[PDB]
Amino acid sequence: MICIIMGSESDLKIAEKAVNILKEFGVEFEVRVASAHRTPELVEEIVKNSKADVFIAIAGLAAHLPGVVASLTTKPVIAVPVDAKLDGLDALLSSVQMPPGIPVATVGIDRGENAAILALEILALKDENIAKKLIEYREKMKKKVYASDEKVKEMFK
Amino acid sequence: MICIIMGSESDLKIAEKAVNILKEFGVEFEVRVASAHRTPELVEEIVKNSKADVFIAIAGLAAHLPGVVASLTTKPVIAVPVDAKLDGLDALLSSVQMPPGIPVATVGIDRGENAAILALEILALKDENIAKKLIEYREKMKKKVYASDEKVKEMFK
Amino acid sequence: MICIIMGSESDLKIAEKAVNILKEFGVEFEVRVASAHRTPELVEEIVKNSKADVFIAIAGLAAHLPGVVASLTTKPVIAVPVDAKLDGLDALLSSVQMPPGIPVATVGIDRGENAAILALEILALKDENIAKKLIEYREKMKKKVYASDEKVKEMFK
Amino acid sequence: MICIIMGSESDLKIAEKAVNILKEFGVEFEVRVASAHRTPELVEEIVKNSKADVFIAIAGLAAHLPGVVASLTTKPVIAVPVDAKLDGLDALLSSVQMPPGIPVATVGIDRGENAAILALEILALKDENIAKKLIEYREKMKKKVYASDEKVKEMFK
Amino acid sequence: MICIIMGSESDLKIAEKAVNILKEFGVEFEVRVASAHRTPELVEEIVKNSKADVFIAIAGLAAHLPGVVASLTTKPVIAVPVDAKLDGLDALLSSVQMPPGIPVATVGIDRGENAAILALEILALKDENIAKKLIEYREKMKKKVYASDEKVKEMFK
Amino acid sequence: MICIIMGSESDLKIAEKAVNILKEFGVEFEVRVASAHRTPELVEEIVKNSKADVFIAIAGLAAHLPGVVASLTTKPVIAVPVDAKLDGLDALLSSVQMPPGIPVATVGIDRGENAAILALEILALKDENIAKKLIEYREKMKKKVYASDEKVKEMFK
Amino acid sequence: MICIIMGSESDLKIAEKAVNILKEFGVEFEVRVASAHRTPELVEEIVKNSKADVFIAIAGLAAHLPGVVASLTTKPVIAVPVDAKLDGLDALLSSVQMPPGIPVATVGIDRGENAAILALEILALKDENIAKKLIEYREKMKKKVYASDEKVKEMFK
Amino acid sequence: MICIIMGSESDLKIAEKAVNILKEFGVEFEVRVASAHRTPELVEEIVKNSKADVFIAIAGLAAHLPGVVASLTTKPVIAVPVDAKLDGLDALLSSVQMPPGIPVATVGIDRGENAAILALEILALKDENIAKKLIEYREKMKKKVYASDEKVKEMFK
Repeated sequence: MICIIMGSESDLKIAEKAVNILKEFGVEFEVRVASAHRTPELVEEIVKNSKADVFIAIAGLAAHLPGVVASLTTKPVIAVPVDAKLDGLDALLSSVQMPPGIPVATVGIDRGENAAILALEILALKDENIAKKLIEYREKMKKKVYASDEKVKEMFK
Repeated sequence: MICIIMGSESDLKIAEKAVNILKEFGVEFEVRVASAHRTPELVEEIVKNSKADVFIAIAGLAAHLPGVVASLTTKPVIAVPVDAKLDGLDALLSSVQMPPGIPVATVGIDRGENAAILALEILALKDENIAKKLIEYREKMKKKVYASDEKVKEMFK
Repeated sequence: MICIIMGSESDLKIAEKAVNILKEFGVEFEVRVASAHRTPELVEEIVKNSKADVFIAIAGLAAHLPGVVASLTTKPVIAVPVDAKLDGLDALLSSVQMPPGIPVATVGIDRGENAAILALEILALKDENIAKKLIEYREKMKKKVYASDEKVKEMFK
Repeated sequence: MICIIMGSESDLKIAEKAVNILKEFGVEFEVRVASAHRTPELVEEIVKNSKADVFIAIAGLAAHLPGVVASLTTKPVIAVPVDAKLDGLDALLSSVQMPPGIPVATVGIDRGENAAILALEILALKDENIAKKLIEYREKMKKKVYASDEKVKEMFK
Repeated sequence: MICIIMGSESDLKIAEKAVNILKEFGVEFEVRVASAHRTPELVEEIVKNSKADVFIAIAGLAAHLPGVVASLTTKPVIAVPVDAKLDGLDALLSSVQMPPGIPVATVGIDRGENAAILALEILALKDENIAKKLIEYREKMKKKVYASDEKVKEMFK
Repeated sequence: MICIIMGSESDLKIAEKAVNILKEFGVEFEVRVASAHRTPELVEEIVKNSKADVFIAIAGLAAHLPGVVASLTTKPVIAVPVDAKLDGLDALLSSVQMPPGIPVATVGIDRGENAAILALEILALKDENIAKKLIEYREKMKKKVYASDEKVKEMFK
Repeated sequence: MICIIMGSESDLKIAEKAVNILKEFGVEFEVRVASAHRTPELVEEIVKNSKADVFIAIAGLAAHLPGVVASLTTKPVIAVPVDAKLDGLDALLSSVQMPPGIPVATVGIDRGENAAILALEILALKDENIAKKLIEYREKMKKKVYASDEKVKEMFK
Repeated sequence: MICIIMGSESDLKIAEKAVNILKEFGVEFEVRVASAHRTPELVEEIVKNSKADVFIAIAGLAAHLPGVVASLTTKPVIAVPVDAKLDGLDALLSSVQMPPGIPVATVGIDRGENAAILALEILALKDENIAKKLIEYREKMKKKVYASDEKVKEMFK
């Protein structure tokens, strides 16, 4: 089980990048909306009662959701910085620069897909079905690259 | 009453800048240490039971203390970004870029003194003794500037 | 009474975010346009004769309005950095990095709404009607978040 | 098993922060030095034959080690940006901004301790002994904070 | 022979800027697509067997292609940072800040044309036909500038 | 006489901002196009033979025109950084950070109008007709501000 | 006459760089200390009654002195950003990014010497004795460079 | 032949990093000092008469030396940004962001060693003795890495 928490409905586009990946691997997950600032009790309640092995927090601006989620559990918390101002430099450092003792796994700005893959790599350590799918997923990717090469090769001759 | 909360004992130097100002104006205040990440329940407990009209939160790195304090009260929360990495650019945006609805008054990096003055200006709206002291404080400052001018004037002639 | 001063008519969009909030709380306020550079005497005149307990200064670029307003009064001065160039990094530091003795409460870039809320939180210390409205305002916000959660919950099942 | 790889012996100080944490939890680990640029075959060889469930890559400058390690395994790869120039802004984005499909869990600059904790949180999903230790570790941390509060409380009275 | 390698088909626009220059000088070249992260074996294979005297690597984000290409050959490797996020500041430092011993010639962001010219200047050291064309190319450029001057001169009179 | 030099015809929009100001003050000026990189001999020739008391150089990217112009004369050289990449941060520092001995007066990015005004303020020191016009120009500006205030005043009542 | 105004006695080191240059050219000047924030009436008074043809304002942090000085006169105002925080990026943009109509000539951070030279180049337009000295000053500089070349030439042979 | 040009004697430390590399490969080279701003005629004269196949320009601040050198020759010009202010961000973009047609090969800040290696890789295309030495140089480097690994391996057991 993977729990995806959006600090705002504005993070839906990035959150769906994650969901579409999780749906392709056939894994269980939940998608929630909860503000660390506006509804601290909803976040707390979602986290403390979740059965998720991995949390994916998605927020922009002075993104404090990832940090708040991590302070409520010892499960791995992945943060996805969303660019809503200053081209994502706010949400990036606001979530990556956590203090000693309470870490947060940070991925690139708007990288919901990489957040889902990271979460699957963590689960794959216990679920061999997921590990196998990860290897196949990489193969699929090499193949798209070969196809790009083949196509471009026919371009400027 | 003014409540000063440090996210870490590393913020003491900046926190004392604030205290020394509050001591010169003869006003009531409290100085506490509480981590938004490590001890969310201590922060919550300090804020929800404080009698302070103004909160001064001082933290560095991915400073989330100011934000967490503001989400627990409707009283004015002043944040003081502390430079512990990336010359304070982290704690700055992490506290200033709050989301709509839950604001935080931000002052310059390591500006504990300006945080105390801002807090006094807020109290002065209800305490005429403080308002008077603020005006006198400004006069004192102009005088130090005149003295600098007088001194420099005698320098390169 | 709250006094909103725009350094330019270009700041109207951000200034209206503030006004709409003040109108919802039913509080007195004034909206003015005055340049710190082009009309220093109008700014001076507006500030020195205002009956406002809180000043909200809104300017972009090398925003010096907040600083100039604060140097003319001991009342709390809230600055709203407007992004007109360099994605608001100019107006941000130009108003937040004030020197010791003359502080300015800074909120996020284009955050006129947060500027109005901050101003109300200050007034609420003396006006219980405003304090009550602030608490209700927060409740309203939690409710919009719950509604977002409920809606998103029905999305990917 | 956790595999720590340093791109340079210059990363030892940060690498030891990690080791000291792993030693306190009594977990198996390896510490290696391998350059992604100078010895790509050593990195490849270390990764492809490691029995580690989690990789911790530590490099500075145009840090490409984390990325190269992640491209060689599907196991979680944690990157620790080291500040050797431009106050760590190079190694930060160079490792965090990975492309879709090949993610890297990034922690703060020089945060070797947070890298080890993150790795343990991942292992804890399969090792209950580690999960228990994580909870105890957090308790220990709250206690240091309470002690800081108690101490500071006796300071300005 | 010059070998142009794109880390992604998204770099085609910038890659064509290079090709169009190489086509005007009548020199041999190859255009390939290969990901340093997704297909490390294709990159390795392309580089180790290329007969190119100069390599032009074009990638965005945490661009690691230039670095990986340079670690596989002693031939000059020119990197072209592509702006796909953070206005190209990622790919810039990620390729320019190489470590001692394995250098990479970096040109401006999206400067595929300057990458091709740089490559020709290198070849010109051995091919006098190219050296001559470079001098003629510069003359052509001065002429476009004179024409701009002549045109603008007739503008505001 | 004022000499405006554009490093590229791409700087025309910003250059016209300057011209329109100079035309309103009725002063003599020249508008030229010359590249510091592509046509160093045209720049040299224009500068060494100009009768201008003030030079206005307008260039973007790694703007070296201002610097090159200043190294060819002892007359005041005003630089106007043009944002063509990295939101003007390149051309800004590339022209402002001159080395001791050869200064360049720098104005804001794309501020051709401020460049013309600065040039007129310099000429006004010798031409009383220009000095008078500068004072009138400022009056005109205060008046536009008063009109903005009057208009906005009628807005939210 | 040239008027140098320091916003703080902390700017003395940079201010002396300017004075030493002015003393070598044998020109009249004044050195003053006046805060735009703390003593707006002293700044106003100094500027409105100065007989200076050129003003050199030196301030750090959210440097507003240059802007305030320029709003009080039509004489050329040169700003010298002082690095007291964020390596001078605050004072730089805070003074360079002036709004249309009220320009400020900006030189590099801590470049008091370049500020004095710029001021002399302006005066030289009316004082031929200064113009001559500027040309001689440049000759002296070329000579120090030749001497560096001669010395280095004997170094690695 | 390789020509190293320093814009200032302040660049000696970085320039020697280059020389020491060139001395180890036993190749011909010259070390000169010439300012693009202060002595444009010395730079011009050095470049136009040099027999060097590769130019290495080393300058800090608003580094314009690399650009000026490249505008005087069609030979490859390598720039080494020197950090003398703003941690090298000035000299970096000032030399890397060249305009179309006149490229400059840029290496990391203070990377004189990488500048020399890049220059040798260019010469190696015509000198097989240098090509061979480059391959040996890389072997030597792998060996230092293996030695670091061996040493660290014995450290925490």
